[PDB]
Amino acid sequence: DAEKQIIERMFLNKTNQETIISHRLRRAESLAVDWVSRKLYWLDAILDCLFVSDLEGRQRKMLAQHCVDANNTFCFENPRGIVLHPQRGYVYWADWGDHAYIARIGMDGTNKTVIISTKIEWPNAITIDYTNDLLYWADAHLGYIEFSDLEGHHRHTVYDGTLPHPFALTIFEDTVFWTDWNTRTVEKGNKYDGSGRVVLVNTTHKPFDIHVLHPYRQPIMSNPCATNNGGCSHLCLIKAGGRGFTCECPDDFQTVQLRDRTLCMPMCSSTQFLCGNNEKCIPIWWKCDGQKDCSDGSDESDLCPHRFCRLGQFQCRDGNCTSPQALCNARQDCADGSDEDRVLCEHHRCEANEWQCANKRCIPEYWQCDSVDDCLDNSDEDPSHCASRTCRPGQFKCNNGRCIPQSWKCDVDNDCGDYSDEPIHECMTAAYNCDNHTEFSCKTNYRCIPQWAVCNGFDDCRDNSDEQGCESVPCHPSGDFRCGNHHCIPLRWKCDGID
Amino acid sequence: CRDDQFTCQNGQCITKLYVCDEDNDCGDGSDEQEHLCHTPEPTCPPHQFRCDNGHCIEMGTVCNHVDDCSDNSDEKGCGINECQDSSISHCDHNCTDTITSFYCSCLPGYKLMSDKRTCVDIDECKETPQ
Ligand SMILES: *[C@@H]1O[C@H](CO)[C@@H](O)[C@H](O)[C@H]1NC(C)=O
Ligand SMILES: *[C@@H]1O[C@H](CO)[C@@H](O)[C@H](O)[C@H]1NC(C)=O
Ligand SMILES: *[C@@H]1O[C@H](CO)[C@@H](O)[C@H](O)[C@H]1NC(C)=O
Ligand SMILES: *[C@@H]1O[C@H](CO)[C@@H](O)[C@H](O)[C@H]1NC(C)=O
Ligand SMILES: *[C@@H]1O[C@H](CO)[C@@H](O)[C@H](O)[C@H]1NC(C)=O
Ligand SMILES: *[C@@H]1O[C@H](CO)[C@@H](O)[C@H](O)[C@H]1NC(C)=O
Ligand SMILES: *[C@@H]1O[C@H](CO)[C@@H](O)[C@H](O)[C@H]1NC(C)=O
Ligand SMILES: *[C@@H]1O[C@H](CO)[C@H](O)[C@H](O)[C@H]1NC(C)=O
Ligand SMILES: *[C@@H]1O[C@H](CO)[C@H](O)[C@H](O)[C@H]1NC(C)=O
Ligand SMILES: [Ca+2]
Ligand SMILES: [Ca+2]
Ligand SMILES: [Ca+2]
Ligand SMILES: [Ca+2]
Ligand SMILES: [Ca+2]
Ligand SMILES: [Ca+2]
Ligand SMILES: [Ca+2]
Ligand SMILES: [Ca+2]
Ligand SMILES: [Ca+2]
Ligand SMILES: [Ca+2]
Ligand SMILES: [Ca+2]
Ligand SMILES: [Ca+2]
Ligand SMILES: [Ca+2]
Ligand SMILES: [Ca+2]
Ligand SMILES: [Ca+2]
Repeated sequence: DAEKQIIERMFLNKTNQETIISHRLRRAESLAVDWVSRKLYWLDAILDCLFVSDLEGRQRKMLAQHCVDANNTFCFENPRGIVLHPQRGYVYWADWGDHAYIARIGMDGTNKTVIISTKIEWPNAITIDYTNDLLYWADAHLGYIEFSDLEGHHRHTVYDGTLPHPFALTIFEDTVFWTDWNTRTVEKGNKYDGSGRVVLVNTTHKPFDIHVLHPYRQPIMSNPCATNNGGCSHLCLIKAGGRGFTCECPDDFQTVQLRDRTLCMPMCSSTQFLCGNNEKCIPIWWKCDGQKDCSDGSDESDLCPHRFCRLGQFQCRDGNCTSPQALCNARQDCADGSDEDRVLCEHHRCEANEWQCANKRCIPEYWQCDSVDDCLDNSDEDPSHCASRTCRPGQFKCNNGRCIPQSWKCDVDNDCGDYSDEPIHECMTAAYNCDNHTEFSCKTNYRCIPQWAVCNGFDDCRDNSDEQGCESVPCHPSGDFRCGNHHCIPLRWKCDGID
Repeated sequence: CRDDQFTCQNGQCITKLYVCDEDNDCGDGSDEQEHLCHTPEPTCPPHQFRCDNGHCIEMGTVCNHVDDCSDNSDEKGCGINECQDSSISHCDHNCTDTITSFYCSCLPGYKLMSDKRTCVDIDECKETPQ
C-alpha cells in the first residue's frame, strides 16, 4: 500500500489480516514472494534499492544498489517490476529511468547482470514462464509485449506496437493476461502470436498489478535452507544458479567468514537499539513505546520511564515529544537538548540517499555542493571537500565540485552552472546520436528528447521544434483522446476533474 | 538551414552535395549513414537477364551463341545441364540446374550455408519456440 506505505498479508479466506513491514518504505513499487526459501523481495525507487526479508518482517537486508553493468551505463533510478525464478536462483527486475533496462541478480546478491538494454523505454511489466524457461516483458511507450530466453539472446514479439500503456503481465497455458492503464482494462491473448484477444473486464480506477493463482505457477522444488536454516545465523538465501545456499546478515550487521562458519557482528549506530538475540537493531524511539519489537521482548522492558508521547514519536527526558526527523539535525528542537545530545549524535548514520555533515546532519546528496549553506556548519560546500569529492556510480562530476545525472551531460542546459557538463567538441561527436526507437532530435542543437516529449505542450528542446508539427501527429487508435490543441492524452484522464 | 543545405543531428547545415561523399562532413556521421546512402541498385526487369559486367540482356537474346556481354555468361555455358555433371556442383543434398549454371538446395527442415553447397540443421527449440 503506497498511501499508507506498508506491506500487508492476509489469508485467502479473508480470516486474518496483518501488517508485516511498516517502516522505511519510501516508495515501494513492486513485491515478489518466494515459496521455496520463504522470503519476500521488493523494490524501492526513492532509496533506489532492492530488499529481501522474511515473510514475517523479522529481518531485512539490501541486496542491490548503484549500477548493474560495472560500466555505470545503467543504474537503479526507477525500478518498477520484479519476478523470481528459484530453480535458477535468480531475481529479475526492470527500471524505467533515462536508461531503461531489465537486469537479473542472484537471490543471495551475486552475479549482477543486464539482460535487455535496447528497444526499451518504459518496461512496467516483467514475468517468467516456468514451463519452458522464458522471460516476458511489456513496454508502455513502445507499446509491446516481448519474450526472450532467460539470458536475453533471442527476442520475439507477441504484439508489435499496438498496446496503449500496459502495466502488469502474467502467463498461464497458451495464454497471457495483462493490465492496461489508458483503457483501464484487463485483457487476455495468446502468448506466442497475440491471437485470440479479448477484454475480460474494465474498471473506473487504474487496474495495477495482476497475478494468476493456481499451484503450477509456484512449482515444487526442494528448499536448500530447510534444515535449521542451513546453519545460517540470520538469513539463508539461494545461491545464483539455484544450487546451494548462502548465509547473510541484516543491514546493520557486518558479515565475516571463519572455518566452516559465518558470523554476524552488530554494527548498528547511535539512535538505534540492539536486541539480546542479536536478531535485529531498531530505532531508539521504538525502544520503549508499548510495542514489543524484538522477538525476545528485549526492548519493551519494565525498567522504562513513562511513555508520554504517541507511538512513533521521539521522547525527551523532560517528557516532551518531537518527530524523529528532529533528532541530530544541528538545531535544538526539544527543551532538554536531548534532541542533539552528543551521546546520540556521535556514531550516527544517515539514510542511503543522503550525505552527512560534520555537525552530524543529513542532507540529500544533490544539495552537497549546490552553492547553498544547507548545513549550518558549511561542511558540505567546503572547497577542499567539493574539490576532493568522488561521486557515486551513474552520475557525472564538474569542475566546481557538483554532480549531475550522466544523462544531463551533452545537451542544451548548463546544469553545472559552468558549461563543463557540455564540452561541445565531445558532444558534437557520433557517440551522442539520438536513439532511433525512443528519442527525438531537434534541428537547431545537439539535444535529444524522448518521443513522448514531442507535442506535449512544452518547449522541451529550446528551438521549439518538438511542438511545431503537431497537427500531423496521430493519437493512438485506442487508449488516447484528442484535444483541439492537437494534443493527445491518455483516455483515463478524460473526465477526471483536472485540466 | 538553406534550401541548398542538409541538416545534421549535431545541428550543422552543410551543402547537400556533401551527403554520402564518404567525407565525415558532420562529426555525428548523419552525413554518411548507411540507410541514407544504400540503394537497391542491382535490378533488371523480369523480361531480362543480368551479366557480371553490369549489363542486362533480353531473354531472347540470351544464349544466341553470340557475345551480348563482356563476360559472355549469357553464352559461356548456356543450355548445359551442370547438375547432370558430377565434378562440378559438388553439393551436399540436392542440385537443381538452371538455364545457365546451377543452384543447390537442402532437404526440408535443413538450412543452406553461405558456401551455397553445405547443409545444416536448425535448432528449432531456440530459433522458433512458437
Ligand atoms: C475468488 O477467490 C477465491 C479465493 O479467495 C476462489 O476460491 C474463487 O474461486 C474465486 N472466484 C471464482 C469465481 O473463481
Ligand atoms: C564502457 O563504456 C565505454 C564508452 O562507451 C566503452 O568504450 C567500453 O567498451 C564499455 N565497456 C567496458 C567494459 O569498459
Ligand atoms: C467494458 O466492456 C463492456 C463489454 O465489452 C462494454 O460494453 C463497456 O462499454 C465497457 N466499458 C468501458 C467503460 O470501457
Ligand atoms: C553469471 O552470469 C553470467 C552471465 O552474465 C553467466 O554466464 C554465468 O553462468 C552466471 N553464473 C552463475 C553462477 O550464475
Ligand atoms: C516541554 O518543554 C517546555 C518548554 O517551554 C517546558 O516548559 C516543559 O517543562 C517540557 N515538558 C515537561 C513535561 O517538562
Ligand atoms: C534503428 O537503427 C538500426 C541500425 O542501427 C536498425 O536496424 C533499426 O531498424 C532502426 N530502427 C528504427 C525504428 O528506425
Ligand atoms: C535429393 O532430391 C530428391 C528429389 O526427389 C530426393 O528424393 C532426395 O531425398 C534428395 N536428397 C538426396 C540425398 O538425394
Ligand atoms: C546506390 O546506387 C547508386 C546508383 O544508383 C550507387 O551505385 C551507390 O553506390 C549505391 N549505394 C551503395 C551503398 O551501394
Ligand atoms: C529489380 O528487378 C526485379 C525483377 O528482376 C524487380 O522488377 C524489382 O522490382 C527491381 N527492383 C527495383 C528496385 O525496382
Ligand atoms: Ca529514484
Ligand atoms: Ca530512454
Ligand atoms: Ca518498542
Ligand atoms: Ca534537532
Ligand atoms: Ca539547497
Ligand atoms: Ca549545499
Ligand atoms: Ca536537464
Ligand atoms: Ca546539461
Ligand atoms: Ca514537448
Ligand atoms: Ca492527472
Ligand atoms: Ca482531465
Ligand atoms: Ca559527406
Ligand atoms: Ca567532401
Ligand atoms: Ca547472346
Ligand atoms: Ca545449366
